[PDB]
Amino acid sequence: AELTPEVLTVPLNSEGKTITLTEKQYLEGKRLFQYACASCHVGGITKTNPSLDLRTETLALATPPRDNIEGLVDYMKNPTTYDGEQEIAEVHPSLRSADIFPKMRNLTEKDLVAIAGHILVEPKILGDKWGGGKVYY
Amino acid sequence: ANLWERFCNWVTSTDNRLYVGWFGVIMIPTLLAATICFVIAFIAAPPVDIDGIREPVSGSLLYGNNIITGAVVPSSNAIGLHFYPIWEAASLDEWLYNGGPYQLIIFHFLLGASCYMGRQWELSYRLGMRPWICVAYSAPLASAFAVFLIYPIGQGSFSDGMPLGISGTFNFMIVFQAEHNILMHPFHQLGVAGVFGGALFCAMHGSLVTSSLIRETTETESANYGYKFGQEEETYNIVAAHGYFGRLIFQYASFNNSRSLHFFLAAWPVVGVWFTALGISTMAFNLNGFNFNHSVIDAKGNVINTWADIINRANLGMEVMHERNAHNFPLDLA
Amino acid sequence: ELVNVVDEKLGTAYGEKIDLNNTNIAAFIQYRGLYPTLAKLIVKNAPYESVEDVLNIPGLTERQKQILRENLEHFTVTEVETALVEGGDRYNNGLYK
Amino acid sequence: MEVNQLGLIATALFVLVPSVFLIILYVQTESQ
Amino acid sequence: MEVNQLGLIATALFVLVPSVFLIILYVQTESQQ
Amino acid sequence: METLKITVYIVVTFFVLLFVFGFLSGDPARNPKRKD
Amino acid sequence: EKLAFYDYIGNNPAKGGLFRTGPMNKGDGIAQAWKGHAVFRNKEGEELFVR
Amino acid sequence: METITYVFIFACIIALFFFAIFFREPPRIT
Amino acid sequence: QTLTYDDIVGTGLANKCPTLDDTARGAYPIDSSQTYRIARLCLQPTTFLVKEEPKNKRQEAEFVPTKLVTRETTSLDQIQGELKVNSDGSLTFVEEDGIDFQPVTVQMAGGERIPLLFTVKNLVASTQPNVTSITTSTDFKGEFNVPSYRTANFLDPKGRGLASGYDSAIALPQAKEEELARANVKRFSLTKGQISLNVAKVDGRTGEIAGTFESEQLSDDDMGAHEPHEVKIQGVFYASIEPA
Ligand code: CLA
Ligand code: CLA
Ligand code: CLA
Ligand code: CLA
Ligand SMILES: CC(C)=CCC/C(C)=C/CC/C(C)=C/CC/C(C)=C/CC/C(C)=C/CC/C(C)=C/CC/C(C)=C/CC/C(C)=C/CC/C(C)=C/CC1=CC(=O)C(C)=C(C)C1=O
Ligand SMILES: CCCCCCCCCCCCCCCCCC(=O)OC[C@H](CO[C@@H]1O[C@H](CO)[C@H](O)[C@H](O)[C@H]1O)OC(=O)CCCCCCCCCCCCCCCCC
Ligand SMILES: CCCCCCCCCCCCCCCC(=O)OC[C@H](CO[C@@H]1O[C@H](CS(=O)(=O)O)[C@@H](O)[C@H](O)[C@H]1O)OC(=O)CCCCCCCCCCCCCCC
Ligand SMILES: CCCCCCCCCCCCCCCC(=O)OC[C@H](CO[C@@H]1O[C@H](CS(=O)(=O)O)[C@@H](O)[C@H](O)[C@H]1O)OC(=O)CCCCCCCCCCCCCCC
Ligand code: HEC
Ligand SMILES: CC1=C(/C=C/C(C)=C/C=C/C(C)=C/C=C/C=C(C)/C=C/C=C(C)/C=C/C2=C(C)CCCC2(C)C)C(C)(C)CCC1
Ligand code: OEX
Ligand SMILES: [Cl-]
Ligand SMILES: [Cl-]
Repeated sequence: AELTPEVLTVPLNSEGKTITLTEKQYLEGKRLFQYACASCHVGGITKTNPSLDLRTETLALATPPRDNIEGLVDYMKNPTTYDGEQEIAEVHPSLRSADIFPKMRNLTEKDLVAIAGHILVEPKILGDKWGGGKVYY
Repeated sequence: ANLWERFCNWVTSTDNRLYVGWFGVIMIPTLLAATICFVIAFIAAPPVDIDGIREPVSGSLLYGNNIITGAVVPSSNAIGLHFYPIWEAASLDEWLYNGGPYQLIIFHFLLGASCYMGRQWELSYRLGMRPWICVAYSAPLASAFAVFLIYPIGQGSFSDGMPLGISGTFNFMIVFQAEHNILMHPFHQLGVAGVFGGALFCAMHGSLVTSSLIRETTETESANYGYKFGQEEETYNIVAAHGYFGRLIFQYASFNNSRSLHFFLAAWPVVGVWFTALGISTMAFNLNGFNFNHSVIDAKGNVINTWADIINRANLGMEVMHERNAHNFPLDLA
Repeated sequence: ELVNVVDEKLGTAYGEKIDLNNTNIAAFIQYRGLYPTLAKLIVKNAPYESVEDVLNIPGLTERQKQILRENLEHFTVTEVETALVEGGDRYNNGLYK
Repeated sequence: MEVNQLGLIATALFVLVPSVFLIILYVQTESQ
Repeated sequence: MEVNQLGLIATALFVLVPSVFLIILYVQTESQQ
Repeated sequence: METLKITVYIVVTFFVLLFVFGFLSGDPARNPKRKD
Repeated sequence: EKLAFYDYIGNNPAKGGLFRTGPMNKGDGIAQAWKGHAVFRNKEGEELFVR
Repeated sequence: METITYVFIFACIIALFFFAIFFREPPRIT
Repeated sequence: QTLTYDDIVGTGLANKCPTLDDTARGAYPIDSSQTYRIARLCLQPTTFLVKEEPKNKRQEAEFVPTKLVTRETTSLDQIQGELKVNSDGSLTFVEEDGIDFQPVTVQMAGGERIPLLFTVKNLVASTQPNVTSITTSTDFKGEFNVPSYRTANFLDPKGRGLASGYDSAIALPQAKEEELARANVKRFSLTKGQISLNVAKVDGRTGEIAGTFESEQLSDDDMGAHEPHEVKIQGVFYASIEPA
């Protein structure tokens, strides 16, 4: 098995456009995801709220939909509750809240797209292990 | 002579059948207190709410245990590290419910065993011996401190101290593996080397000296009668034993110097057990065994399990089941 | 004459749909737009006699009533089971991942 | 506790028979 | 038959304990010469 | 309970003072060779 | 009931046996309750007494 | 009966300790 | 006073309700047009009595005293609810929320431990009609729910539970299940208790009242495995009334 462009092709937006990452953007998104998110989101769960994971099925039923790069980049800029009704920048790291979440300060739009790609690619690789928690370890 | 000096001569007398000594003045009361409390509690104490969740665990023989399952149960998690002497309880009944005997026993015992160690120094001084037997004992002593004192300190509760029982010990070991992966910790691996090697070298030494006993008896009598207590001459031929053992391996892998040989016998198990005691004492602060969980992945990123991942599956079964009613939140952080 | 009431419930609609009277609040994540805002209101407004009573919750926006109508097919109501609703278990039932 | 009733005699004989053997040997050692 | 189960250990000790006493005394008599 | 507490305090105090004073009572000279 | 229980031969100490071991409860059982005083009558209403 | 048995055996061991220490065969130099 | 946490911590006073002066014997006027609240209701138990289980004969059972073994963990506090003025002039307190339960274990003579869920959950307590003032002869009487002492996820020592756990005795694979059913099949009880609250102290200025209570409820039945005991709890209470 290997890391092929079919694996590395994810929805760019909700209108079905796709985009094809490189091995390098995927590895970068992995490192950046470890640096900035994995303290809470290791393996695609959420330690401080396990009801919400990073599975693509879950991301797809979010409002707005988050199973695409632009939806995820927008979430890193201006996060909201699952139903879109509340902005939560105050308690979730985002560019909007980089003053209180310093690790988000040095992040560029290229970084956010890498992180988003990594989140979208990993379930295609790991399947149920991503967002499954310890049952699947 | 004045009373004080007569008392001091008695305390430090080398003619008492059991040496008392100044360390003994504290050792004796504290060991007696702990021993009497332990025996009474093991036979008759009522169930103890170890985990603070109003779920008493029965530890005593009269309440349905046998020798293997019985224990003196650790004090309640609700107490944590608070000091719970008898006089802090409203009643003995309260003190028993919350596991007070465990504190009384372990504190008097740790104090008494520390003085046991000092007493070994003390008699060696009165007899004109070299002083370091007590250093050898420091290895088991430190081990006891780790499981009864240090590990509770780091984890915040005597309820996570080692129980005073046979099955309670096993419980402690299993939970420890789940929360710290002690098998994958090198200080425990060093402890195993210490005790496997200690048993190896114990059997080696006994067998090589026994192999080279000098003929002093007939086939009818015990060969033990060829040694007389106090005899000036050695009862075995160490050159012969060296000659056997050097050829079994090769000449320089064998000891010719009795003093070097016996220091090696002392050093190997003591050092190894120092390390395993230090293992418990540093995993007390959650510096755990090596974690190779999902360390091997393939070209695509599939996880390729190793034996470490299989250990992790067992660990997870221990984790999710232990103290099944005691956790409300998803991480078991102590 | 001795039955596990929780196993019995699995044989009702509770075992198939979100039971507005019983089900833990985390189940409303299954369908779009219900969590957290509407799920909180549904749980707080407590037991309902019929599924459609959920549309009469004081304060819904027109948007919220629409989302709710879109999801009525995913709801049911059965009788309140004490063992499921005591202990604050509709908000946290001891299950994480 | 619903223990095995033969446990008592098994334990008693387990202790008694070997112990008596040793005592017999020791006492007749002392008297010569 | 529904006998007293303690009758077994009672009988066993009733035989064993006095018998062992006599054997102890006999054997140490022989080894005196 | 107060009575138990006082009694232990006194017992403990007594044995600790014995230990302290005993070792202060010239302990280095209590050995079989050099009496300092 | 305590007085009635004395008036019962099962508590008479001369009703035992040498090898009937253990507590009195092992024989007739653990007394739970007095059933009441039994009065016997024949068909002519006369009161009769058990010997 | 099983509690009595366990305590009995333990009590015998403590007694054995007493005799083993105070009524040992004394070691003699010779 | 402005006692701070650091003044109180570890003394046992955190489990005590506030008290009122012996001179607080006034009356709190109740204005029927107005709507009232209990901003804080505190109940501090001082004695737990358990009804004895008399043998067969059917002689009388008394409430016998017991020894508390779970320490200063017993008080209910920060309870709040609406104080309703009813049309007959009675007052009704309807609990909304608060720290309104404490598990308690007491011990009977002979060593039997009795756990119980000391509680006034969903308390509804009412005065007599036509109460124009709360005074030092005002009484409230009410009832409350007593849920199972363990809730549905609780696993017994062999791993059996209601909402989780084994459904059988797995250590006895081929035993007859019929004699084990009461232990295997867990049940969640909901019962009612009754409480009297007797106002003995009233600061008409501040709206604080205090007094004694007596509660009756059932103890733990271990999710159906044994019969519960009847328990009577007595103690003291404090409340603060604020216009709402
Ligand atoms: C060598 C003797 C010895 C020692 C060192 C200990 C040590 C201890 N005992 Mg044990 N004990 C002993 C003998 C001893 N015991 C005997 C013989 C009995 C039978 C009566 C007991 C019965 C006993 C009980 C029943 C309990 C203990 C407990 C304790 C612990 C705390 C003691 C404490 O707070 O004292 C504090 C004392 C000091 C700090 C004094 C230190 C010395 C300074 C220098 C002088 C200060 C003077 C003092 C404050 C005032 C004088 C008295 C005044 C009130 C008039 C500790 C492990 C408790 C325990 O284990 O808790 C879990 C407990 O519950 N002990
Ligand atoms: C099949 C045989 C076998 C062998 C070879 C080993 C070997 C080892 N085990 Mg394992 N072990 C075994 C069976 C075996 N085990 C079994 C059956 C069990 C029970 C199920 C265990 C349970 C166990 C545990 C729980 C642990 C070990 C550990 C160890 C290590 C230390 C052993 C030690 O010091 O022993 C004492 C023996 C000596 C001190 C004598 C010397 C032994 C060394 C290793 C030989 C050196 C040869 C030398 C390099 C050759 C030189 C050639 C020339 C230049 C002269 C070592 C790798 C520890 C470990 O994993 O360490 C990482 C550890 O934690 N073992
Ligand atoms: C073959 C496999 C194997 C082997 C060889 C070992 C070997 C060891 N393990 Mg590991 N372990 C294993 C598998 C294994 N383990 C597994 C599978 C698990 C996971 C379930 C663990 C989990 C584990 C834990 C959690 C711990 C160990 C510890 C230890 C050590 C125990 C001995 C000790 O502490 O001595 C040291 C000596 C003592 C503790 C004795 C103290 C004696 C006191 C001072 C005096 C007592 C006096 C007594 C009461 C009076 C007697 C009087 C009488 C004469 C009348 C030893 C190095 C322990 C350790 O390292 O502790 C430091 C420990 O805590 N193991
Ligand atoms: C004065 C002595 C005395 C008395 C009156 C009692 C009385 C009692 N005991 Mg106690 N007991 C005693 C001593 C005594 N005990 C001693 C010393 C022990 C330690 C062994 C016990 C241990 C004990 C236990 C463990 C129990 C009792 C119980 C009881 C009750 C039932 C007794 C029973 O079934 O007897 C039965 C008596 C017999 C069957 C008679 C034995 C006849 C002997 C064996 C004849 C031997 C003849 C000899 C071999 C001939 C050789 C002579 C020649 C040819 C050389 C009763 C109230 C029981 C009870 O209910 O407790 C709550 C119970 O469970 N006792
Ligand atoms: C393929 C071929 C070779 C086939 C052809 C067949 C053929 C004829 C072969 C011959 C040719 C030949 C030799 C070929 C080479 C092949 C070869 C190298 C084989 C490799 C085999 C191999 C694995 C070797 C075994 C490894 C081995 C056991 C090494 C252990 C190393 C080591 C020294 C361990 C012991 C550690 C140690 C020294 C502990 C001391 C123990 C101790 C404290 C003892 C106590 C004690 C000691 C005393 O000392 C005395 C005094 C007394 C009192 C006493 O208490
Ligand atoms: C060398 C031999 C050493 C033996 C050690 C034995 C320790 C014995 C301690 C027993 C208590 C003795 C003092 C009696 C005073 C009345 C209290 C009593 O009845 O309690 C002893 C009992 C023990 O507890 C009960 O033990 C019973 C044994 O049959 C049952 O099994 C009960 O179920 C179990 O709960 O508890 C109470 O009564 C608590 C008292 C209620 C509140 C009063 C507060 C005052 C208590 C003062 C007691 C302090 C004593 C501390 C002991 C220190 C030991 C050095
Ligand atoms: C378990 C109980 C142990 C003590 C606890 C106290 C509870 C009540 C006991 C009251 C009676 C005390 C008598 C003690 C008998 C004795 O030891 O004689 C032994 C010798 C003989 O006395 C010596 O003999 C000579 C004179 S004479 O024989 O005493 O007449 C002379 O050399 C010298 O003056 C004299 O000291 O005495 C000594 O050696 C002094 C020290 C002995 C004390 C050791 C106590 C050990 C307790 C620690 C155990 C902890 C748990 C152990 C569990 C396995
Ligand atoms: C880049 C850093 C490099 C770090 C190197 C490591 C640091 C330590 C350096 C060496 C330490 C000193 C040598 C060893 C000890 C010593 O000197 O004793 C002095 C004697 C001197 O040897 C004896 O030497 C004698 C001459 S004399 O004593 O030196 O004068 C002679 O009489 C006799 O025949 C001979 O046996 O040494 C020995 O007895 C040899 C025994 C084997 C080595 C013992 C070390 C202790 C074993 C520890 C292993 C425990 C591991 C834990 C397992 C769980
Ligand atoms: C590193 C920059 C990241 C990224 C890329 C994400 N998180 Fe978090 N996350 C946390 C919590 C508590 C929630 C739920 C909040 C709520 O809705 O109430 C989330 C949620 C998300 C999502 C949405 C997932 C979904 O299914 O809708 C996403 C895409 C996401 N996060 C990405 C908690 C944390 C943290 C704890 C402090 C940390 C750090 C992060 N998140 C970091 C990141
Ligand atoms: C003087 C002196 C001496 C001696 C000393 C001694 C000898 C002491 C002893 C001491 C002692 C001898 C101690 C003891 C203690 C004890 C204790 C402290 C115990 C406790 C116990 C308890 C508390 C119990 C309880 C219980 C239980 C557990 C269960 C059941 C119930 C009851 C309640 C019973 C010497 C030589 C050193 C020298 C100097 C001087
Ligand atoms: O107590 Mn005994 O054990 Ca150490 O972690 Mn947390 O806590 Mn409990 O859990 Mn896992
Ligand atoms: Cl556990
Ligand atoms: Cl928790």
